[PDB]
Amino acid sequence: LGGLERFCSPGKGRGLRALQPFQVGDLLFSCPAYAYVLTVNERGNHCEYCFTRKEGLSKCGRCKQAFYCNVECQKEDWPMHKLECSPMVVFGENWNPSETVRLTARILAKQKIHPERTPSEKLLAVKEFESHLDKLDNEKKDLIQSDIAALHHFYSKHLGFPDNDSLVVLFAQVNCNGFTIEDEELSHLGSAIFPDVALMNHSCCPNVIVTYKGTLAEVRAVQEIKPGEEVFTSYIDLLYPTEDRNDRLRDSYFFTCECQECTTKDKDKAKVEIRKLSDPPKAEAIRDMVRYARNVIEEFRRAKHYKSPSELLEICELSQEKMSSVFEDSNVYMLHMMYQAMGVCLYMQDWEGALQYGQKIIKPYSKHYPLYSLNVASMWLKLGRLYMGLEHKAAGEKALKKAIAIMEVAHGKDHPYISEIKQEIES
Ligand SMILES: C[S@@+](CC[C@H](N)C(=O)[O-])C[C@H]1O[C@@H](n2cnc3c(N)ncnc32)[C@H](O)[C@@H]1O
Ligand SMILES: [Zn+2]
Ligand SMILES: [Zn+2]
Ligand SMILES: [Zn+2]
Repeated sequence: LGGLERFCSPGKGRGLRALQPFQVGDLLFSCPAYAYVLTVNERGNHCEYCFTRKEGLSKCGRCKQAFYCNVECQKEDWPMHKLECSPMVVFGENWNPSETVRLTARILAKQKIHPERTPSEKLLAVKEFESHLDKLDNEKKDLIQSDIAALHHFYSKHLGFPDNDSLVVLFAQVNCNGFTIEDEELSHLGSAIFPDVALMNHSCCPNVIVTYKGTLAEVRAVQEIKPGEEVFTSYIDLLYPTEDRNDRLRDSYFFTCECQECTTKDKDKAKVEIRKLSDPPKAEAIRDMVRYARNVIEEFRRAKHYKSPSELLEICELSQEKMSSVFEDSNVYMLHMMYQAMGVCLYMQDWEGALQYGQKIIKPYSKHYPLYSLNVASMWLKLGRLYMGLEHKAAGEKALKKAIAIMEVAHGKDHPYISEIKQEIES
C-alpha cells in the first residue's frame, strides 16, 4: 500500500492515513478476499468462486447446491467448497449454519492452507483484528456460543477446531471486522474478510467508498484526501439521524462517532422533516412518532421471515399513513418504509408499483446521502432498469446515466458494472 501507512489514531485504535494526495475517484488500494462465502439465497445466480452473475451456471454434481462459471471456477473453489459439499448431502434439510459460521469455517480453512501472511494482510493481519472481547454482554456471548456449536456440528469432518476461547475471539473478530459484499443494486451477495480494508476507521462523512469487483475489494476517494489525513469509510447506512447511526455504532462496533456530521447534527432536522400544517405538531408528539417509527422499523425487520408479500406491503402502507399525520414524505422514517415497500414490489415482480415507490424515494435520497453514495447510485439504477422494462426509454436512459456518473467515481470508469449498464442503454 505505497502511499498510505498504518498509525495509532487517538481514541480510535489503529487506522490508515495518507502520505500523498488522492483526488476524487482515485484508487487508493485494492485487497483480494482473504476468505469469502456466497450467500445461500444467491446460489445458482452467481458463481460461488468469482461471484460473476450468469444464467445457466454449472452445478456441483455431488451436492447440487453450488454453481460455477465453468470447470476452472469449480476446481478453484474446491478447497473451500469441500467444507460444505458432503455435509449438505449428509444433513439435507437440516444443514443450516449461519453465514457468520460459514465464513468463519473458511477463515479456519485458509489459516490451515496458508499460515503465512497473505497479500491481503500487508498492513493488518487477521490474527491482529480487534475483537472487543471484554465488551460482549451475555446476549452476544450466547450468540457466539450458538455459532461455535453450529461450527462444530456442521464442519467436524473437514476442519480442525481451535479451543473454545480461541473461537470466541475469532467470531468476535469476524463481528468487528467482517464485510458484506453487495451487487450493483446493493443486493446482498455474501460475506468476506478483507484484512487491509478492515484497518480503516469509520466516519459519517467518509472520504472513501469500498466497492467490489467480483471478490476483490477496491477503495476509492469520494473526497479530496491530503497527506496526514486519516482515511475513513462509513460502516453504516448514512441515511439516518445522528442518534440512530450512533446506536448502531455502539451496538455493533462499541464506539461513538465524533465526526463533523455527528458533532454538528447539521443534517438531522431535514432527515426528520415535520409537516408544516399551520398548527405545528408539538415536541412530545414529534418525540412519540420518532419512537414509533424506530419500533416499526425493528418490527418489520423480523416480520419478513413469516409474512406473505401482500402482508408486508400492507404494513408498509399502514405505517406510512400513520406517520404521514406528522412526517413529510422526505422524512427518513417515511423513506425507510417506502424503500421496504419497493423491495416487496420487486420480489412480487410488480414493476409499476416498484417504480412509483422509487420515484418518491430518489429526490430525498439525493438530499440526505453524501455526494457520492452507493445508496443513491443503486436507486438510480433500479429506477432506470424499471423504466427500461416498461419501455420508457428516455426516462430510463436518464436514470441509468445518473447511476453511471456516481459509479464512475466510486467503482472506477472501467468497472464491469458500468460497461453492463452502458450496454443496457445501447439496447
Ligand atoms: C474494522 S475495525 C477498524 C480498525 C481498528 N481501529 C483497529 O485498530 O484494528 C472497527 C473498530 O475500530 C474502532 N473505530 C473505528 N472507527 C472509530 C471511530 N471513528 N472512533 C472511535 N473508534 C473507532 C472501533 O473500536 C471499531 O470497533
Ligand atoms: Zn466463476
Ligand atoms: Zn458440492
Ligand atoms: Zn459520525
